Amino acid sequence: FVNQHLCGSHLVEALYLVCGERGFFYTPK
Amino acid sequence: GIVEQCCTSICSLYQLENYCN
Repeated sequence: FVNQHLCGSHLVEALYLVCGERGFFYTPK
Repeated sequence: GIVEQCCTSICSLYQLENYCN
């Protein structure tokens, strides 16, 4: 799932799945 | 930042993990 173009909710979903209990920061700026 | 790396170009696990806490 990670090796593709990931935008918006698709990118946040990938961060959520990869980062698990660490969580993550989403900084589109 | 992440949009340039993963949305407008092809993402990678390596790059995604840079955004994990």
